[PDB]
Amino acid sequence: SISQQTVWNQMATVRTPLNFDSSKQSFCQFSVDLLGGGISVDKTGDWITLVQNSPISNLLRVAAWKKGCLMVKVVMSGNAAVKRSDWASLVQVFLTNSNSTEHFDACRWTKSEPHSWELIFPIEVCGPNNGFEMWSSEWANQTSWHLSFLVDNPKQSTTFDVLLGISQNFEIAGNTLMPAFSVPQ
Amino acid sequence: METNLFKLSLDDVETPKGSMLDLKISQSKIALPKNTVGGTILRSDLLANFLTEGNFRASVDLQRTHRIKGMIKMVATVGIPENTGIALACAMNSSIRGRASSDIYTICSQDCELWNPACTKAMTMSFNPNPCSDAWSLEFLKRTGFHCDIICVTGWTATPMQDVQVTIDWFISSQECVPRTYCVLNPQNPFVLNRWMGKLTFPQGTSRSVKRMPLSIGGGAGAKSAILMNMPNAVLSMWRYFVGDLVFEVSKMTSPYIKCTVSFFIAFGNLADDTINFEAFPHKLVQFGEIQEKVVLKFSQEEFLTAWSTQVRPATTLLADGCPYLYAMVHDSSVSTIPGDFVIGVKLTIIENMCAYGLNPGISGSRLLG
Amino acid sequence: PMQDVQVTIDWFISSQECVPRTYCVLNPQNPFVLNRWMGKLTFPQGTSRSVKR
RNA sequence: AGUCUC
RNA sequence: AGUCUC
RNA sequence: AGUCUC
Repeated sequence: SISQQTVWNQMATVRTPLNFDSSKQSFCQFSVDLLGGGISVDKTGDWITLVQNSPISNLLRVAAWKKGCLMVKVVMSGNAAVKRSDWASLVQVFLTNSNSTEHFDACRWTKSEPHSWELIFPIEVCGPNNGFEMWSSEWANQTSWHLSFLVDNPKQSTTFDVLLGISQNFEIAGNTLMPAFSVPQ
Repeated sequence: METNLFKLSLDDVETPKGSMLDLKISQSKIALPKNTVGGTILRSDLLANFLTEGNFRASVDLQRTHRIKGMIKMVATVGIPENTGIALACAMNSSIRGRASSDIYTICSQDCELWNPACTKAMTMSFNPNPCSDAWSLEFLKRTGFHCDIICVTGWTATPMQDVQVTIDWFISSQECVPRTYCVLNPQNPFVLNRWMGKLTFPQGTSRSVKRMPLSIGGGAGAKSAILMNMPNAVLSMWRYFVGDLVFEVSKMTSPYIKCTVSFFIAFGNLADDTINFEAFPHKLVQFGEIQEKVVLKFSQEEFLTAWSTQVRPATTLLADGCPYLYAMVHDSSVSTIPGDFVIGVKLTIIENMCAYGLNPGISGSRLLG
Repeated sequence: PMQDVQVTIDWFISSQECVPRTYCVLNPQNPFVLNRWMGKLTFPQGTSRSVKR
């Protein structure tokens, strides 16, 4: 039973748009598809997003059928230049199994700590195959797990890192053919 | 006088059963041009589309039965003379997203067979399209995206007179489906890896042509500013260090007319190509018979003193690499009366009695395969 | 071939004894020895089916 | 392992 | 016879 | 069948 303490894997890093224009609207939104590996963003500005090709990130994108628990950790690193007394920002986090607006939320959080905060919670994959689930498959109208954010005042709550930890019971089967993963720099 | 409709056996939920003729569901004819080159995709489509060509005896059963328990069995057929050769691969994968890679490395991890028609003129393969369980169905195959790629791994050694055609007969097998799942932090024994190690080419002549294949196989296969990746290789990359009895499957992908004795052994990256006593290390000599195309090498874990890194920084040099390598070199010479290099393909099949330590944070990128 | 060829036939009196083989026209034996040539089939190189009847 | 072969 | 029904 | 092969 392979295991080691304190070793998560980086999954994504979303940087709020630098040219966000407060005057148009005050918040902006992005969503991370935890099991499919994609990041979605606003047309609110030029987002700087990135999905790291870490071991867990590569595994999930290529594992056809999944089942079991995963651990999620979100770390918001904000604008250190704002004085603590002028902090006027908050971010709403949502866990939904689909991006469709017709699906209710599995969970919901709202974080507003100044400069930085972290959020850790587990998610579990349950599917119809044999408890296995295929990412957004049309088969039994399967689904995924999306983590959506509504950042209010993107100039203070600027950065988000999403890390994932695999559990002892995570189990997969089958392979999904994917195009080459692009290596940065 | 009145028949009782209810008593009729019209709702029989049983799986298809019978002889091969009775269980034949489809037939595909794949075209193989005389000028095919290797890397060439002969046909890449949804499996459901291959299983749906032609109205054979069990064709409407395939379409009208909700659960099929037999595996899918295919019988590929095509013969070519001994003075030529080509290596074909028929690969099966659970799903596909976008313009996925068709490289032999990416496609051969689930259920895939590589054969050389100059040696094997009829090839059979059976598989379970649903690894999580013991049954499948045509709807499941369609809505799930189960994929099939038939590619040419190595082109013709000598081109045929005319164009060729490979015929594949598809059947529902009598053997039942069995699941194959991977518990990431708890590998089974043996661990089924199915990682392509590379395509080795040894040009005709007296040259040694030393080949070095790193055993730090985590992180996928390198590509141009990208990495290729398949599921089993992805799970092995989760661990930090590993060891095990390694089993390689070596295939002759070239014509039976190009002879060569290859020598395999384990050694470190820093040895010069001209090291005289490479063969003082435990080694194995491989020669193929005319019609023989597959050989299985098994490297015991006593060839390894310690577990090694699952992943090494891609730019690491041969001098600074501290992980073992699988070497391959020419023992005598690569000779023939027709032009062409002697080419073999190496695939790390399973790892037995494996032992892994720690979790891997990950290293960015990976080295290119052969 | 490069040159002309020659087939050599050696003839011997066998140790196996002769046995008759006659046909009673309106009373065939089983099996009935027919030895009928059905044809010489040619399948030219290519992907063609070349159905023969 | 599985597949294959026998 | 058969077919059918049971 | 036979012939052949073993």
